[PDB]
Amino acid sequence: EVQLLESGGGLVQPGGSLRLSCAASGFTFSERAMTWVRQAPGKGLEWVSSISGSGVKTYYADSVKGRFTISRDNSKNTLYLQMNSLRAEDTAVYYCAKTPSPKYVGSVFDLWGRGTLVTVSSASTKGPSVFPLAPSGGTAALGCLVKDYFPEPVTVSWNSGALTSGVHTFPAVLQSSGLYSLSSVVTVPSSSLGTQTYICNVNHKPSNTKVDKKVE
Amino acid sequence: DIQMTQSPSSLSASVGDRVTITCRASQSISSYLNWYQQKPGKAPKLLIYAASSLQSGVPSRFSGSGSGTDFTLTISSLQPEDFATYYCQQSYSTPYTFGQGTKLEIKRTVAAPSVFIFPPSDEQLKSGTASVVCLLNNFYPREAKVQWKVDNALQSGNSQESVTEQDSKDSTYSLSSTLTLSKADYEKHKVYACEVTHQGLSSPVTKSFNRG
Amino acid sequence: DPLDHRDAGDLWFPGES
Repeated sequence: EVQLLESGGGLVQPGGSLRLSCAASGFTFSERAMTWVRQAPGKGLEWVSSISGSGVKTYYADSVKGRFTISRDNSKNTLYLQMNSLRAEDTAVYYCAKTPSPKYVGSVFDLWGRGTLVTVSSASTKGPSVFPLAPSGGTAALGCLVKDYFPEPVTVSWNSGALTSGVHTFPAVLQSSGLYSLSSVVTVPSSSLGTQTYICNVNHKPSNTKVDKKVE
Repeated sequence: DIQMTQSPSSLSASVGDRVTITCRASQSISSYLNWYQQKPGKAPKLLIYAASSLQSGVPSRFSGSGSGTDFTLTISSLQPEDFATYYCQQSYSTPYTFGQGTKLEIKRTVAAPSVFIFPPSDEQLKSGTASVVCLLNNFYPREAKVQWKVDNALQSGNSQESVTEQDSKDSTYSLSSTLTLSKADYEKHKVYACEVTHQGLSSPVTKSFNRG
Repeated sequence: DPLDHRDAGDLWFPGES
């Protein structure tokens, strides 16, 4: 019934701007304080900003004060985070959260949205190259190296979704190039090699890269 | 700001187990402490508010208590759905601050990694870089050490490791380690070796290939 | 529960520890 859904975000340059939006359904929006919380890749949770139901009172983390503005439109059930002077500090998944704040309880983030990714970098959008991971007992491994893309995310399947068991797709790493890389691997019978074709399917929507890579 | 320190950072336990996660505040915050649960690839959810009060739909096996600077989250009889990362969060004052998190993973039978090494492709070399990959597959526990050796010389700090979340079928992990060199550096050495140490191995396992 | 109490929607803060 109750739902929050974040829009906006994407890749921006340092010094740049964004506006996140959060659409509320299934509760009386004007009666509830709302909050933005963010989560940097592979890190914990950090409070960004909160706003009273009325929109009159705002509150900010010191690191974002006078760069970010929290606002809301009670008429259209929408919460905003306007972001200015962005820096890489700000790269994170941003969540909006309904914030009841009862007397003798304080603020509680009782319902959270799905999250939207903000990436701040001097690097421009770049599609990956997809290289094979091949052998140089009974189990063998193969995979695809999805190298030098930006920003996140990428998705990988195998044999167009016909192969899923024994599949592992790793979280990306940030390289010294400032670009991402990840691998997706599968284990198969060593017998089945050179007999059945294994294909990895890589989608990087930011660059409109969509690749099928024959591995073996 | 009010610094929140959770203990432990990481916790391995089994179904049926009773575990306690501690959260300490750098100053008194009375009972204004919430707990959240987060599963991989998902947003957090509220578990407990004001130290002790259960959110609707949270099982009674979760209990919290504390007031001042020391707080406890006790999960009695752990169930499979309870394995997750847990955060505390103070609401005494802005800025609202969170603990660094406690990753609660499920224990299972030790499993040594299956180790695989992959050479750079010709396609990559033509591009002017060379990435060598070592896979540690389907192992438990998470703690593994990968030591690259290039013509017998130890490497350290020049590879990138990534680990999967605990597998939903069998509660194992996998790990990838990527060694990246310029085409030139790659073509100056012969033997590329990945040497693996893990609880499940009585001595290290080495996978190697000679360039070509 | 208190999360349901309809109030003006302001943040509440305690006046003592």
